[PDB]
Amino acid sequence: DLRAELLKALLKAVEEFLKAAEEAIKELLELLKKALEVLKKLDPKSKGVEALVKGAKGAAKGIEAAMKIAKAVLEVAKIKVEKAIAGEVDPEEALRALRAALEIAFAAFELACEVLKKTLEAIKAVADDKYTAAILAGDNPAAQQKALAETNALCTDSLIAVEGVEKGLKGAYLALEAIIEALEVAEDEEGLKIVAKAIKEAIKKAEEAIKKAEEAIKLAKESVEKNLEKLKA
Amino acid sequence: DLRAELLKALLKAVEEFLKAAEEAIKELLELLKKALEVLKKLDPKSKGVEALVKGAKGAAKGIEAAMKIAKAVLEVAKIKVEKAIAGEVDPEEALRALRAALEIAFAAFELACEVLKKTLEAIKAVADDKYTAAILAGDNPAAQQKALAETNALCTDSLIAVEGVEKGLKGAYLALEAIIEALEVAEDEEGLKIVAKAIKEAIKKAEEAIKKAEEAIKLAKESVEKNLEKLKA
Amino acid sequence: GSHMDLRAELLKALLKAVEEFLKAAEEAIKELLELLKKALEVLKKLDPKSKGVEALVKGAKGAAKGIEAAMKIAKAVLEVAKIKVEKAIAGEVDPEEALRALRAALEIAFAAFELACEVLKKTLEAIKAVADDKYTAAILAGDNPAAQQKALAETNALCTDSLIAVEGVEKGLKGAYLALEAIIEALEVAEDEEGLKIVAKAIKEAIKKAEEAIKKAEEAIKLAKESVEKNLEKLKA
Amino acid sequence: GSHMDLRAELLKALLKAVEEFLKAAEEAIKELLELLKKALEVLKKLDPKSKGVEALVKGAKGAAKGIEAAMKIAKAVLEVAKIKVEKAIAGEVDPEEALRALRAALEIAFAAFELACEVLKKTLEAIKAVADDKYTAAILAGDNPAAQQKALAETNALCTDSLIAVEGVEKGLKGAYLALEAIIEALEVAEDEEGLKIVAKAIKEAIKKAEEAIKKAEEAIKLAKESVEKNLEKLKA
Repeated sequence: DLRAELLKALLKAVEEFLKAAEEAIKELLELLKKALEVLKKLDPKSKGVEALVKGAKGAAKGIEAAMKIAKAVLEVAKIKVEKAIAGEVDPEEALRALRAALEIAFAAFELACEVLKKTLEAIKAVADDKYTAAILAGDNPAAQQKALAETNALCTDSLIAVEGVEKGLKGAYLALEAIIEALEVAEDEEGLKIVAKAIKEAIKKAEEAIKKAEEAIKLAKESVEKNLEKLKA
Repeated sequence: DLRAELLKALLKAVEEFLKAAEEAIKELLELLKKALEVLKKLDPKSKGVEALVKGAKGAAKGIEAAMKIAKAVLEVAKIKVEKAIAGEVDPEEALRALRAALEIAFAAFELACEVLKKTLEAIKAVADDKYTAAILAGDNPAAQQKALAETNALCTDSLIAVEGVEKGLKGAYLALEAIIEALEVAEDEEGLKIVAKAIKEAIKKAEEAIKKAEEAIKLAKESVEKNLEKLKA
Repeated sequence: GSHMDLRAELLKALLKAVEEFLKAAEEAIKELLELLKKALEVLKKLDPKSKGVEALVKGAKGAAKGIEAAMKIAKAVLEVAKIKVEKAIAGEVDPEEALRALRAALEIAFAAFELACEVLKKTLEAIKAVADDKYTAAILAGDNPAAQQKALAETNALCTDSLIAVEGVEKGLKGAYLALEAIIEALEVAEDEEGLKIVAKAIKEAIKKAEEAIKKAEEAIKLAKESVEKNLEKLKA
Repeated sequence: GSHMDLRAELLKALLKAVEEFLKAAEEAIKELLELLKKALEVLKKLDPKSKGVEALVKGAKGAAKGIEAAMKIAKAVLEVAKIKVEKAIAGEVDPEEALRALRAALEIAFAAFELACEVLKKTLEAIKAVADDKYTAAILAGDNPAAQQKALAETNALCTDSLIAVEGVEKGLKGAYLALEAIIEALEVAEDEEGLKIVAKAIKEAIKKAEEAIKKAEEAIKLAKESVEKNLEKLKA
C-alpha cells in the first residue's frame, strides 16, 4: 500500500516537471530565434556566424523532437504505474519508464539552455570585437565605448536569467532522481518504510522547486525579450 | 570475515563522508542566502537577477530534498551491510545501497557549489557592468576603478574558497567510488585478497581527505562571509 | 502483423537515421582534424620555443589518433547493428540487442566527434591566449603600441570567429544525437503493443526532425571549413 | 574454435594496451601531484593571509590524497583483470566478467588522472587571478605602474604557457582513453562469431593507434614537467 502510494505521488510530481520543462523549452526556443536574428545583423558576412545559425537550427529541431518523445513516454509510464499498482507488472519497469520520461525532458531542456547561452555569449563576443575595432580606428571612440558597455550589460543580464532557469529545474531534476534512486534501493517492505518519510517530503519540495522554477521562467522571458529588443535597435 | 571487515570500514567511511557533505551543504546554502542579497542590492531593477534569485531558491530546495533521501538510503545501506556480514544477503545489495547514498549526496553537494559559483560570478559580472558605466560617465573614474578593483578581488577569492571545498570532497568521493568498484570486481576470495591492501590504504587516505575537506569548509565560511560584507558595505 | 510490423517499420527508419548520423560524424571528424593540423602550425609559429606549446602539440596529435581509432570502431559496430536490426525485424533476435547495438555505434562516434570539437576549441583558445601575451608584451615595451593593438584586436576577432564556427558544428549534431537517443529510449520502454502505438507518432516525427538536424549540421560543417581555414591563414601572415 | 582464438587474441592485446595506459597515467599523476605541491607554494607566497587561498590548499591536499587512493585501486584491479582474462582464455569464466574488470581498472585510473589535471589547472588559474588582483590594485594606487604592468604581463605569460602544457596532458590520455573505451564497447556488442570477425579489423588497428597516443602523451608529460616546473620557479623568485 505504501509502495502504491509513493508511485502515485512520484508520477504526479513527474507530470508537473514535464509541464514546466515544456513551458521552458517553448520559451527558450522562441528567444533563440530573436537572438539569432540579432547575431546575423551584427555580423552578416561571417561564415562562422552562419555555421552557428545552421547549427542552432539543427539543435532546435532535435529539442522539439526529444520532448515529443518525452510526452509519449510519460503516457506509457502512466499505464505501467496503474499496472504496477494492480500487480500485473514489476514496479521496476514503471520506475525505468518514469526515469526515461524524466531524463529525456531534462536532456532536451539542458541543451536549449546551452544553445541560448552560447548564442548570447556569441553576440557579446561579436559585439566586443566590432566596437573595439571602431574604437582603435578613431570612429568616435566616445560613442563606441558606450555602446560596448551597454551591449555587454544587456548580454550579462540575459545570461544570468537563463542560468537561473537551469538551476531551477536542475534542483527539481536532482530531487526526483534521488527519489527514484531510493525506490530502486528500497526493494523490500523494510526498505520502503525507511525511505517513505524522506521520499514524501522530497516529492513536496520537488513540486515547490518546480513552482519557483516556473516563476523564474516567466522573469527570464521578460528579461531576455526586452534585452534582445534593445540590441536589435 | 575479510570481506565483512572491509564492508565495516567502508560503511563507516561513507557515514563520515555524508557527515561532511551535510555540513558543506548546510554552510554553502547559508552563504548563498547572503550572496543572493548582495546580488539584488547591486541591481535592484533587473529581472534577470530576479529570475536567478527565484531559481537559486528552487535549486536550494532540491539540494535539501536530495540530501534527506541520502540519509534514508544510508540507513537502508546499514541493514544490507549487516545482512552481508551475517551472510543473509549478497554483499552486492549492500554495495548498491552504499553507492546510491554516496552518489546522491555528492550530486547535491556538487550542485550547491555550482549554484554558489554562478551567484558569485553574477555579483562579479553585474558590478563590472555597473562600475564601467560609471567610469565612462565621468562620475569620478579614479574612485570607481578603486571600487571596481576591490569588488573583483572580493569575488575572486570567494570563488577560490568554494573551489577548495568542492575539490576536497571530490577527492574523497573518488576514493570511495573506486573502493566500491573494486569490491564489485573482486567477488571471489582470491580477488578480495589482492585489493585488500589497496582498499585499506585507500580508506585511510579517503578519511584524511574528508578531514582536509572539513578544514576547507571551516575556512570557506569565514572567508566568504567576510568578503560578502565588504561588497554589501 | 498488427504490431510486429510497426516495430519493424520503426527499427528500419531508426537504422537509416543512425546511418546518416554516422556519415555526418565521419565527415565532421575528417575536417576538424584537418583544421587542427593547420591550427597547430599557426600555434607553433606563434610560440616556437615554448615547451608548453610543444607539449600541447604532442598531446593534440595523440588525441587525434584516439579519435581516428574510435571512429573505425563506430563503423564496424554499425555493421553489427545492421545485422541485429534485420534479425530483430525477422524475429531472430530480441529487439533490445539491436537497440543496444545502435546505441554503441551512435555513442562511440559522437564521443569521438565531441573530442574533435573540444581539441580544436582548446587549440584556437591557445592561439588567442599566446597572441594576447605576445602583443601585450610588445605594447608594454613601446614597440609601436598602435600597430600591436591593431593586430591584437584583429587576432582576437579572428580567433573568436573560429570558436563560434566550431560551436555551431557541435550544437548541430548534438541536436540530432539528442533526438535519436530519445527515440531509442522510447523503444526500450515501449516493448508491448499498447505502448508502441503511443510512441509511434512521436518517433516517426522525431526521425524526420533528426534527419533535418543532420542536414543542418552538415551545412554548418561546410561553412566552418571555409571560415576557420581562411582565418588561420590571416593569423599566420 | 577459430573465433575463440580471435577473441582470446583481442583480449590479450586489449589487456596489453590497458596495462600501458595505467602505467603512463600513473607516471603523469606522479608528476602532476609533484607540480601541484610547487603550485600551492607559489600561490601561498602570492597571498599568505588569504583564508580563501588556504581553503584551496587544504582542499587540494585532500584531492591529492584521493588521487593516490584511486590509483592504488586501479593497479590492484588490473591484476584481477589479468586473471579474469586468463580464465576467459581457458573458457572457465564468461569474457563479459573480464571486460567489466578491464573497464573498471581503465575508468578508475582515468578518473583520478582527470581530477589531477583539473586541480593543477584550477591552481594555475588561481595564481593568475590573484596576481591580476595584486598588480591592478597597485597600478591604481600609483605604486610604479610601469613596473607593475610588466610584472602582470610576465606572470600571465608564465601561467598561460603552463595551462597550455597541462591541457596537452589531458587531451593526450583522453584520446587514448577514448580508443580503449571504444574497443571494450565493441567486444561487448560483438558476442557471436559473425560480430567478432567484424570488430577484429577495427580493434587491431585501434590498439596500435591507442598505443601511439600513449607514446605522444608520454612525450607531452616530459615536456610538461620541464615547462611547468621552470615557470613555477620564476614566479617563486
